[PDB]
Amino acid sequence: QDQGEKENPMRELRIRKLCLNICVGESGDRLTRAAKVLEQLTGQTPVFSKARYTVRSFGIRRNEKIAVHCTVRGAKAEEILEKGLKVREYELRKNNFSDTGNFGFGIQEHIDLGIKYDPSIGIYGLDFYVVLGRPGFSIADKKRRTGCIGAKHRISKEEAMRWFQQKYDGIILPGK
Amino acid sequence: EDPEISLADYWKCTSCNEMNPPLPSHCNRCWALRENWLPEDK
Amino acid sequence: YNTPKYRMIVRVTNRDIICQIAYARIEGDMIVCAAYAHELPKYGVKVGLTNYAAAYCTGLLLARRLLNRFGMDKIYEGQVEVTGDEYNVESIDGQPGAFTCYLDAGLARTTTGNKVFGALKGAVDGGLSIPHSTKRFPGYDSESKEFNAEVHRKHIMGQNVADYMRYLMEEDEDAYKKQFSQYIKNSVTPDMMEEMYKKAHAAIRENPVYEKKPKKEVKKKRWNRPKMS
RNA sequence: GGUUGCGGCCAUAUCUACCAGAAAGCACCGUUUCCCGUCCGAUCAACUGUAGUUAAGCUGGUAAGAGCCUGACCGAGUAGUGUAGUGGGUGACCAUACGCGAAACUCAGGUGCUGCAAUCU
Ligand SMILES: [Zn+2]
Repeated sequence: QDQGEKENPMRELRIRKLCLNICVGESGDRLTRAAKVLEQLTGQTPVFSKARYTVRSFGIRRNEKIAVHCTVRGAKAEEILEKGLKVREYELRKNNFSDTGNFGFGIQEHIDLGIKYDPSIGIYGLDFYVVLGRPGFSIADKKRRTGCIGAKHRISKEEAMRWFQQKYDGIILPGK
Repeated sequence: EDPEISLADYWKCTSCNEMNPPLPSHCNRCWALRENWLPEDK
Repeated sequence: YNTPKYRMIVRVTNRDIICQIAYARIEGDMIVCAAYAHELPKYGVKVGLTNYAAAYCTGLLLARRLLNRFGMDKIYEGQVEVTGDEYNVESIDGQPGAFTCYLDAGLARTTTGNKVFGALKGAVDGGLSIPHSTKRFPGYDSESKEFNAEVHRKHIMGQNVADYMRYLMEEDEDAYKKQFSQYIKNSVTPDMMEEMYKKAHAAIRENPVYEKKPKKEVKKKRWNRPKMS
C-alpha cells in the first residue's frame, strides 16, 4: 500500500563512485598507452598508482609506476557500468555482490570494450568495483557533525541482488 | 584512506592471506588474481 | 576580571545565516547583539538570500545594531562608500575607541572567498573593529599575492549573481527559469542588483533598530510525548 | 510545549531495538558560468529555496535489553593471610587464640542540570 513506494523518493538505490582501474606489469610506454586508453575511455585525467611493497614474485619494486586508477561518478559511470554488464552479458553470478553492498568484475580486454584493437596499442583489460548507495548516505563524510548512517538505511546483499536484477535484469547465482 | 569504503569490502587473499583492498585485482602480497573476479570462459 | 573581550561568531546554515556578538560570563555566554538572515527582508531585499551580498548586509546590520546598543552610532560611521579596499577604523580622538572584537568562524574551512570572511568584511565596512587581512577576501590573488578589489567590489555588489543570471538566460531557457525561479518572481531583474544592494545598505545604515512582533495568543497544550508512569 | 546558535557545572554524561514527532527550525536535498578544489562539485567552495523528503540525521518515550558508575553483613568477616600458646605433627602443616583481609558474584539506584539571544504554540 503506502509502505510500498513512499521511501523510494528518499531511499532509492543510487550509484556512488565506480573507480575504474587497470594494473600494468611495468612502466614506460606501456603505462603511457594504458593511461591514454584510460583517458579515452573515461574522459577524466587518470591517477597513477604506486606499489605498496616490493613483492618480486613476477618482479615488483615498491613505489614504482604500477597501476592506473580513476573515479567515475554520474551518468558516465552508469554508462560504463552498463557497457561492462553488456560485456559480461548481464552475468554476475555468486561472489559479485558483497554483504556491504559492492559489486564488480574484471574485463579481460579493452579491445572488445571499449575502442577497437590497434597493433601499437595494447589489449590490457580493466576492472570495475562499484559501491552503491542510498539518497543521503554521505552524511557520515561531512566536515561538521559526523554521525552514523543507521543499519535500517544501509544496503543489504539480498537488496543489492534485487537492485541488480531490477536495474540490469541480470543473471546471478550459477549452479557452481 | 577512502571515506566511502569500508574494511568489509576488502578482499582477503586465498593464496597469501593478506586482506587486500578493492583495487586492484592483484593480491597485495602475492600479486595474484582474485577468485572468480573475471567471468570464467566456457 | 570582567573586561569584555567580545567575539563575533558567524554561522552559515543551509537556508539562513546567523551572526552574533557576545562576551561570555560565568553563568553562560551573554549575546549582547545578534542577527538572522530572515530579518534581511525587513530592510530591502526580500529575495536572493544567503549570498555574499547578504553576508555583507548581515554584517552591516549587526554592526549598526551593536553601535546602536552601545550608543556609539553617531561617531564611527564606518566605510559608507562601497569600495573594495580594506578599511581599518581609526579611533576618534577625544571620544571612545573602536569596539575591538575577535572573529569566531568556528569549524568552517579557512579558504579565501568564504561567506564568513565576507560577513567579516561587511562588519569591517560597518565599523566593527576586528583584526583581519585582505588575503581571505573575494578579490585576492593567491599567485599574484595581491587583491584586484574590483572583482571583490562586484561580488560585494552582487554583480556575480547578475552575470550568472545573464549567462543562464543567454545559455538556456528552462535552467534560468529553474535556478532563479523565485528571483524571476517579484521582478528581480539582472540589472539594478547593485542599485538594490546600495539601497538596502543605505536603509540598514538609516534604521538599525531591531524589533520583535508581539503575539501573546499562545496556549500551553502539550504537543510532545511525556514520560509514562 | 519545541527548534536554532553560543554556552557554562562536568562518565550517574553509552550502545542497540521498537513507537512517535502538531508547528516552525535544522537536515538530506537540486545546479556548477563565476570564488575555490580535487582523478572525481564524493569532501571542500559558490547559486536557488525551487523541484521533493521525513527514508536516514536530530529529539522524546518505551525496554523486567545489554554496558558504565555509585554504594551494600553482596559474598564476609569469607577464601585465606601472618603471629602466639602449655595441642600436636619427625617436620611440612593442621586446629586453638589473636591481628589483618580480598575477589568474582548478587542486590539497590542513576544512566544529568541550567543560562543567554532569537523563533513557532
Ligand atoms: Zn595473495
